[PDB]
Amino acid sequence: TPNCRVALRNDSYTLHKILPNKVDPLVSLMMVEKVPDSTYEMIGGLDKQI
Amino acid sequence: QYYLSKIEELQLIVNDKSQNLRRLQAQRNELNAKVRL
Amino acid sequence: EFLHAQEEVKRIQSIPLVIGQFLEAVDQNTAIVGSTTGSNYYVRILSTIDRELLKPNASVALHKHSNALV
Amino acid sequence: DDEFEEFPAEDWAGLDEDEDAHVWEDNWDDDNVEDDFSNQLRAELEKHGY
Amino acid sequence: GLPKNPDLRIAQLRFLLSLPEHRGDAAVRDELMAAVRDNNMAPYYEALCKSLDWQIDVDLLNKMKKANEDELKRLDEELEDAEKNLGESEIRDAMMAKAEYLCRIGDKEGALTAFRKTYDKTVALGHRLDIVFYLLRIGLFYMDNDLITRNTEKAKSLIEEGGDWDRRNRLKVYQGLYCVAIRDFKQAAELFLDTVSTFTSYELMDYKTFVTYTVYVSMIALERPDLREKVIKGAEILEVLHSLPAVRQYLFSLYECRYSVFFQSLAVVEQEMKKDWLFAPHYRYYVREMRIHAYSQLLESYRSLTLGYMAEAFGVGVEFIDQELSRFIAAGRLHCKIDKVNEIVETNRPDSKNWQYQETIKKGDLLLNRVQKLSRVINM
Amino acid sequence: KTAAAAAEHSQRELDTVTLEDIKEHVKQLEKAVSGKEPRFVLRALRMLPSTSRRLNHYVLYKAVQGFFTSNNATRDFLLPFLEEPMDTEADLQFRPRTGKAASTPLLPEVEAYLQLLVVIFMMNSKRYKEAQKISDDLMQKISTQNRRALDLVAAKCYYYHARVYEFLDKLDVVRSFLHARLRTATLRHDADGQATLLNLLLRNYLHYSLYDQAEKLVSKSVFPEQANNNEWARYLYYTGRIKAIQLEYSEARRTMTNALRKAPQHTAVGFKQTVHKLLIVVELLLGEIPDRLQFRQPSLKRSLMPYFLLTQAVRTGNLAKFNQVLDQFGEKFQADGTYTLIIRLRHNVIKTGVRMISLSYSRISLADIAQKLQLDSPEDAEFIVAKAIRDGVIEASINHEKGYVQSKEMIDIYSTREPQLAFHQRISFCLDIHNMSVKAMRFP
Repeated sequence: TPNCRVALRNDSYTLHKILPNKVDPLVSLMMVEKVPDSTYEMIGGLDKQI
Repeated sequence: QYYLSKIEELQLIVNDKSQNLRRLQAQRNELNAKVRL
Repeated sequence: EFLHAQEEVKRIQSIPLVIGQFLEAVDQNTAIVGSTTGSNYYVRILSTIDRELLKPNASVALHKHSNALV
Repeated sequence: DDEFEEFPAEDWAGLDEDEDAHVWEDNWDDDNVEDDFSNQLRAELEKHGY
Repeated sequence: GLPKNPDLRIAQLRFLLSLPEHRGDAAVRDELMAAVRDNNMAPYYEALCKSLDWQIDVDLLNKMKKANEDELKRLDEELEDAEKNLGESEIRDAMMAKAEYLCRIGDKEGALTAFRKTYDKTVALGHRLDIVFYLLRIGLFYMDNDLITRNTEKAKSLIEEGGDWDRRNRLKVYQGLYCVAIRDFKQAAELFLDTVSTFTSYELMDYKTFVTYTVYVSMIALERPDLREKVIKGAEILEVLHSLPAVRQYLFSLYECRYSVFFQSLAVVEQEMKKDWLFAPHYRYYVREMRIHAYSQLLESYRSLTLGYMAEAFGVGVEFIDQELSRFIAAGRLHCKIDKVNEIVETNRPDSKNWQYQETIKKGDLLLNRVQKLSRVINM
Repeated sequence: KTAAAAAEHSQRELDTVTLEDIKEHVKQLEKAVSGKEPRFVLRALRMLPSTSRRLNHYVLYKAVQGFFTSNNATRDFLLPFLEEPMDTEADLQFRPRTGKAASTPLLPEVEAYLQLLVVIFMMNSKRYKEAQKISDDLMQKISTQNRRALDLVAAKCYYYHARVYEFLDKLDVVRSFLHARLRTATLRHDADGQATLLNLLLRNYLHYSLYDQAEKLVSKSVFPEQANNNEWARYLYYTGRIKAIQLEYSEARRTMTNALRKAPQHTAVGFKQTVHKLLIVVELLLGEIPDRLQFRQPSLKRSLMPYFLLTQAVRTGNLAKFNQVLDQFGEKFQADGTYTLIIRLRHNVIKTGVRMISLSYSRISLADIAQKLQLDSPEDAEFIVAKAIRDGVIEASINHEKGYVQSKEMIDIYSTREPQLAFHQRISFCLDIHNMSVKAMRFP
């Protein structure tokens, strides 16, 4: 499966086990964010705008 | 056949004692295989 | 004999260790570590040491030539 | 399951009150009878004169 | 939380009128003065034992009780019939008013019924905390140790887990269970030195009464280690001892180890505890335990202190001190022996090694008993 | 009529439930015969008394006539002996054995069980002659059939047989049966049967106070360690009681506390009462102050309140008060059989007080101890301290000048080692635990 982590070998570097994600946990937060809740119920006073 | 029954009871005791005796040896051998691995 | 063998196989050397920081315990009998010079590689975790001090991102010790979790 | 009534089961026929109805733990001395200590100390003061 | 506190006062007045017959003139006066008020007819089935069957207010007082209870009952009926307010609504406080009527006016039975009803009805955090507090207060009122234990158990188990900064409002009476019982040695103190009162003067009848409970509990608790840095260092402690000179007097007498004033002050302390419903250690831990600690403190760092001189250094009546020492040695403490032919107190203090060795062999005996019981458990 | 009919229908339904319990027992023996496993037999015998408290003559006759599809001596014996009620509207489909099941002969185990169940049912009905006849038939059948699994049954069968004969007052006559089955159990290595028979024999010697013969037999009869917990508890309690009569005091206290711990805590109410009284009396004679936490026993308050006053009198050293309370409520002490010991404590109160005051004091005057314990005589005080020192209970010595007594000393070579010496049986316990595991790690 692409875009995941794997284990390799010493010299031939053959595959050992397709490891879970390591790229995502390390650099999850650079300048972006995933989905928060902040639901529209908290949004008030701007109903005529929303 | 009553001394046969007594010898059978002795054999039963030996078998019961040998059960865990063999099991302990097998599991300790498994532990040694695990540490060698 | 088996008690002798059990107390004999429990040598595990572990005197001349080196430091390369652990990343995280992915599972038991598998792991991923990052050495001091980088070179992040997947390793095998022995059962001698475990969660009791296996906190996620703490500096750990590794064998001199084996880089294994000690 | 049996209650072993064969042994003489003389249940306590009072059924009136629990003397230590609370969790108080008694001691062999705690149940001696005296006029507490205040009166005894008063008598001591009196026999000494004050 | 103010209610059930004047109720606590009337309960203590009933105690003082009933248990000590020495207080049978002023106790009658205070009981009457606080029972003709507070609407005491339903809470008079207890008062009939000491005084007359019913004081001469029957018609007016019963009319007042019935009128007030009927008005609150009508209000509750209106809220629970004309309006379908359920759960998170004002019916909860309506039933709280019902319970307040049934408690402050009526007997404890209807109050407990209304409480349990609304507890099973609504399980909100604030409502549950309030009702747990009310149940604890009414239990400590009517001396239902079973109810006190029940509410303490549920509160310490789950109720206090949900919600914070209110355990600081509740521990002062949650440890009253240990206070009223014999366990005034370790747990009551450890959770009771906290000088964070839910009210400036409430719950335990005052902050001064709270402090007196603290002083009694600590005196039962320990003798004189860094108690200077545990309670004496307490600035509020020193202030309240300034407020109460005699209390400061015996506390400083124990701290200074001056037995001549200590024994008189300790007798005064026991007399005061008699006038108190928290008198559970009537023969164990009023004065005998405190003087066991004091005598341990005294004869330790001593080897052979003469009976005649320790008697005048500890009051008077050489024979009185001799019989006290004999009785307490028979009780088990006061690790020493008496040379009667020479009238000497030859102590036997074990070394650190010796005494701790003895403790280990005692615990080895207990745990051999335990493991023998467990060997009984196995093979059956 | 509706309420009475509903009550009768409900009680008949519970009778059918008990019949299904007995049918479950029969299936349990079918499985036990198939698997050669007496442990599940032990489970059946454990579960029988739980349902034993509610049976009915009619449902017993139902079970008899159902299980005995093939004609057999058990049915022929139960037909006149078991007196079922009149006609009942409730009937069940009685056809458990058909074809090969009816052709096969009856199982000796289930035969012993039907016999024991009939004798327990007769005793529940408060009948004696029919119960004794059924029990005699049971012992006869068990003697005639020589299978290994039967003697394990025979243990509890003989137990309850002699319990019945005790009510019959044949507890003297049943001794020949007890000894004969003891010889058979010795031949067959039936440790459980041996334990049961010695327990019954000891209860016989208790009921006749035959304590000299009881001690002479106990001192030579080896009791199985791996026996049943209840039989072990009964034997150990009887041994402790007879040692207490024999003045074997340390052994008595050890055995009585061991028996109390071995008895089930939830049950054995009479056994518990007896052990509380035994410990109170014996430990008060010893001067070992009775356990205060035992007074919180919910089933012994009235019996221990005079025992509490006896403890207080033992501590104080007074005589008249406890003599009065013995004259008041000493009949139960006589029934328990400790009244001779009761008077012995009444006159050894001074010994116990002397021990306690000697532990209290270093050099106490003989005049002072006489005044304290109401001797009023220097010579009597000297004699008492002499008797205490020769008994070795205390270290108080005599100096005919004034009554000197030595004090203690710092710890020596063996004073730190006696705990480890007396406690290093921990590894013995560990090894017996490991051996029990080795015995009880069967894989299938």
